[PDB]
Amino acid sequence: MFEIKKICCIGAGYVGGPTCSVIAHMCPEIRVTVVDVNESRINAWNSPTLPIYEPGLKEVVESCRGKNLFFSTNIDDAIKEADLVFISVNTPTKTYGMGKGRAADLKYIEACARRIVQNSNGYKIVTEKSTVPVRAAESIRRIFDANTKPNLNLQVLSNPEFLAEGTAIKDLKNPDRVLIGGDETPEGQRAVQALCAVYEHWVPREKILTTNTWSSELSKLAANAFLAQRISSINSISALCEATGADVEEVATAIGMDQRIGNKFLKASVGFGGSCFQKDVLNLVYLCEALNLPEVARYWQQVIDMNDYQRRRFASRIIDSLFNTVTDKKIAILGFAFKKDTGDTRESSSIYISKYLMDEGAHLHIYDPKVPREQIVVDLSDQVSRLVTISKDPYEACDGAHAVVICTEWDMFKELDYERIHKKMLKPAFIFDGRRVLDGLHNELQTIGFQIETIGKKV
Amino acid sequence: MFEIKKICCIGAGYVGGPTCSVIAHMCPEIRVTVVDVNESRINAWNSPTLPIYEPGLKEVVESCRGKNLFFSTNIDDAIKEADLVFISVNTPTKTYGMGKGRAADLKYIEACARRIVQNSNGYKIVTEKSTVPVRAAESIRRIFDANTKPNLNLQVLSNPEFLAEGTAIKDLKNPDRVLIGGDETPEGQRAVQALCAVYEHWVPREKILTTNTWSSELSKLAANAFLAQRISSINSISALCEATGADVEEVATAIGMDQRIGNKFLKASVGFGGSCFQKDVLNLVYLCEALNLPEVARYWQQVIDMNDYQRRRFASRIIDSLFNTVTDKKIAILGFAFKKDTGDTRESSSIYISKYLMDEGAHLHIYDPKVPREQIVVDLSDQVSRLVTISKDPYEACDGAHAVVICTEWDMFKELDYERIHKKMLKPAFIFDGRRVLDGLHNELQTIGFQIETIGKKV
Amino acid sequence: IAILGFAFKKDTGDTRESSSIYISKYLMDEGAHLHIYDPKVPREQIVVDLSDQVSRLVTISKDPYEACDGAHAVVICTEWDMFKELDYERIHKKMLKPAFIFDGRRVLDGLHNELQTIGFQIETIGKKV
Ligand SMILES: NC(=O)C1=CN([C@@H]2O[C@H](COP(=O)(O)OP(=O)(O)OC[C@H]3O[C@@H](n4cnc5c(N)ncnc54)[C@H](O)[C@@H]3O)[C@@H](O)[C@H]2O)C=CC1
Ligand SMILES: NC(=O)C1=CN([C@@H]2O[C@H](COP(=O)(O)OP(=O)(O)OC[C@H]3O[C@@H](n4cnc5c(N)ncnc54)[C@H](O)[C@@H]3O)[C@@H](O)[C@H]2O)C=CC1
Ligand SMILES: O=c1ccn([C@@H]2O[C@H](COP(=O)(O)OP(=O)(O)O[C@H]3OC[C@@H](O)[C@H](O)[C@H]3O)[C@@H](O)[C@H]2O)c(=O)[nH]1
Ligand SMILES: O=c1ccn([C@@H]2O[C@H](COP(=O)(O)OP(=O)(O)O[C@H]3OC[C@@H](O)[C@H](O)[C@H]3O)[C@@H](O)[C@H]2O)c(=O)[nH]1
Repeated sequence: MFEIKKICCIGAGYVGGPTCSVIAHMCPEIRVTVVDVNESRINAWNSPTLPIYEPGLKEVVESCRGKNLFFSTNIDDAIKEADLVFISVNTPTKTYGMGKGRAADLKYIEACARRIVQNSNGYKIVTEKSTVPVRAAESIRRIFDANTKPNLNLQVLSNPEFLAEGTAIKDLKNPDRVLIGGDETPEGQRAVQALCAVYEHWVPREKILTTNTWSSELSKLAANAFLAQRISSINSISALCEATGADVEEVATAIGMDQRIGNKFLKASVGFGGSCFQKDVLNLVYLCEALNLPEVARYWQQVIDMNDYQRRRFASRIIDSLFNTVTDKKIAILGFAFKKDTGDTRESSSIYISKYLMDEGAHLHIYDPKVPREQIVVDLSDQVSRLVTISKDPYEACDGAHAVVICTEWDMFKELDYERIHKKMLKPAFIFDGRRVLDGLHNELQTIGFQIETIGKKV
Repeated sequence: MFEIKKICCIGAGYVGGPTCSVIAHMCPEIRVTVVDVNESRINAWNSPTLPIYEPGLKEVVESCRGKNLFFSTNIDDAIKEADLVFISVNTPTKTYGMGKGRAADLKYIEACARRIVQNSNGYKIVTEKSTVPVRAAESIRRIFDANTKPNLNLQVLSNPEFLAEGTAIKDLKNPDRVLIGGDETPEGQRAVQALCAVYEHWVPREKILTTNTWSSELSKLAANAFLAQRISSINSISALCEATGADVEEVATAIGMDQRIGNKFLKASVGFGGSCFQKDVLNLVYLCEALNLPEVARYWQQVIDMNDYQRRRFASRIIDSLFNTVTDKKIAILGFAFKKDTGDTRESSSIYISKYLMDEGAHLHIYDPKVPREQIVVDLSDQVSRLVTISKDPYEACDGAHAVVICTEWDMFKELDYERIHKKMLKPAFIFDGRRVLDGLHNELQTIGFQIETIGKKV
Repeated sequence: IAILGFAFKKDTGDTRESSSIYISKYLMDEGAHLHIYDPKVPREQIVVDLSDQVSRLVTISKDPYEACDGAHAVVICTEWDMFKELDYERIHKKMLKPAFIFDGRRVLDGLHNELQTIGFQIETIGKKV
């Protein structure tokens, strides 16, 4: 019966932007307009310097911008003439009220739903696409159900996004699965079927899963948690390794070869970050508490607690090696993004390690090859003026530093000329490898004269 | 240049038996003698009725018993003339003292190590092969180090077993990996190398991992924990599903298609059993406490707690549907083994569900197509005489039963003639599917007139 | 396991609150077969002090050498001067290996190398580990 010719996506961020760019590149006969309230963000999408760093994104966007892909601040007209409307906005964590610091704030999703009613007539498909959807489908539906025009027929779908930042293009093109939730009604099926059509342009039919909206959202919450759990589990083992002279990377390989366990996501680290994982577990915990499932609640909470412990442990290892005093000591922080190949800092372990060292009065010199320097400044908030310097390049940061702390797995960090760094560092020269990037360069670094300490090997 | 011609394995159980049988079948030029103190177990190994049920085991044993595979009670002479000695004995959980209910008792491992010293001269390789090795290598080594003859040279290796009961043959032949731990010394490497040689007869060289003994044992502890954790995680989700009208199997598929998560071991169930998992986690927890890592300890403990909760919940679901009273009510228990395709009941969720129902005064009629009936009796201990009947076949068990409770995923349970059962059950007729075996037969069973309740779903 | 010394200090027969009672009970909860020697504590007192579980695990030794015969470890709880004197080569020959001495009183200070030469694994309060 129905074919999607015009698509509108509200929210031009790390989800909405790339996911739409790819849709446009795969569906040249579809008009894709991505809208936002943030003007300078949209402007940047239209510039040759994109607002987010993501490998292969400049290439995908340029290939079809001004053709079938558009970025505009004109939300109203895009919703008005669109067949499908994506909601890909952020649901920040509530800072006050019940759920403070824990439950997600649906205020922006709601604002979108309202603004869609006000600007729509006829048939439209409204699809919620977030990285961690929390009761989102249901809250849109209740706004639509109450603000009913005649001849207005709005279908609500859930379509969670599985992309991982830094590899968004690769992931969007060859996704592991696509998950679409819709109502179990005649009208619901037709809307689901229509969205599959979009995806079927480049995704195999048996890689597309269709279900009801709630089962869809729950799947994503759980999926995210399982992922987060693996990192926390291996990090836990990393503490055990340091305590008993084993090596987590080795133990990891051995764990990983069980085809029932899989060998991905066992890379122990200073702790997981990003806007997905921590927020997702917290919401799952909160949900369980509200449903009167305290046993489940406290089970998943452990993922967060382990992660917190992982960070705090690594921090006090640095503070220890410096004889529990770092007042007016130059420390280099290499890497601020929550992972490699992005500029995103949301929830980066870097932020936390940094703050711990700041509470010790360390003079921090921070370098990251892609994170905007204003962003580093915002993230560490006064006390910032006295202690923080954003370095132009890594060598400035390490010049006269007592210690070098690696927090993000940027490939460029294996490359640095380490003899040069050692010459101009204060002795004893410490490298703290929170990412396991300097594995294999181990002897060399000791030969040069480094005292070299890494996560999950030899406390 | 060393070559292993004679092998002796102390312990002829679910580990030692099958793992040696397969060694003999793959290495026809090696003499493999499996010894035990239990006489009627050895006798049964030599009979046409083997002491343990395991698919394909009869075929493997018969093909090379008397030719190169021997089962004998004569421990002393087997040790005396062997090049390699396996220790594959049980380490039961301490019932008293520090570690009560938690830490493993190394008493039998020690008895073996002593008995080996007393019966050995020259060069021998001693290899510890257990399903969950706890400080086993180290304890053997301290006995050998102190009881030193001249010309006696005993090498200690760790070689954890990854097989899963019910698929031991398939697993032993195509293992995911083989893990060997030996000392990082000239003498150590030679012994490790010698053991690889045995395995290289049928296992690709790049599927064999070599390391130090401790790193090896820790790997197995961790690996086992990760496995157990998946089951508990999905089980936790199953409670969430039941509370919100989603379906865990569906959710599971969606989680499972993430190639980073893998799709194995997401089969929600009434709770994991067997002699590996619970015992492994407890020892890991205990080890962490002792190493002053409480944060890690309490992280892994959650796996056990969730599992306990999973069982308790399912139990009181049955008691609930029967209006909180089961005094003098006939309930059929289908399945008693901890999993399908074995006779083993060690830690079977069936034991626990059964006891919960016994404390309610239920008359239980238990059927399992492979569990010896004496074993069921031992496992439920007096109160047994008054309440328990071991049924000859499933239909006896369901005759006049208020409810049928499925605890083990035996394939034969989908086959049963369910109209027949429903005719002779008291109404309302309840089926409780703790294994998800009756998925797909859902309407049929409702048509027939069953009230059908299953894990991860709601009525 | 051999327990040498049961009196709460040397040169008395008094056991009231002796650390020996406590060490012994901890080792009993582990199911150790205890052979207890004290040159001045009435045998009956030892029996009262460890209270059934006593019958199965406790033996009051006539002299120290009986106690250490076939023992895995020797535990010294009371600073009786006579304990420095014992013929330790004799004890080690008839102990199960590895032979442990646990010096809870610091009486074997100075005899340290000798005991290691003989082949003991020797651990004491306040040293090493
Ligand atoms: N914002 C936060 O602090 C957090 C958000 N999350 C979640 O994780 C996922 C990440 O999504 P991103 O694309 O990375 O977020 P984002 O913040 O990078 O991009 C969202 C864009 O939506 C725009 N927007 C918000 N409300 C709007 C409205 N009412 N009308 C028009 N535009 C609007 C914002 O201005 C922003 O440019 C989200 O889908 C959300 O589920 C999780 C934790 C924290
Ligand atoms: N038995 C229990 O209750 C528990 C055992 N475990 C663990 O499960 C793992 C799997 O091993 P299985 O083959 O399933 O156990 P098993 O008990 O089925 O086989 C071990 C065999 O070793 C024999 N044996 C024991 N001590 C011996 C000795 N000192 N000398 C000679 N023979 C001796 C026993 O007679 C027994 O038949 C074990 O390696 C152990 O780590 C964990 C928790 C509980
Ligand atoms: O093995 C690992 C993997 C990841 N991490 C760290 O944990 C964080 C997780 O980042 P991811 O690589 O999972 O990617 P993202 O956080 O950008 O996206 C993640 O949530 C959004 C979902 O769409 C993706 O399915 C999920 O992977 C990063 O800091 C990463 O470096 C580890 O410390 N160890
Ligand atoms: O999805 C699952 C998988 C497994 N399980 C349960 O977990 C228990 C053990 O299952 P397994 O397949 O692991 O059988 P085992 O316990 O004998 O083997 C396990 O322990 C020993 C190790 O060598 C093996 O690698 C490990 O699989 C059973 O109760 C099984 O039903 C689930 O409940 N759900």
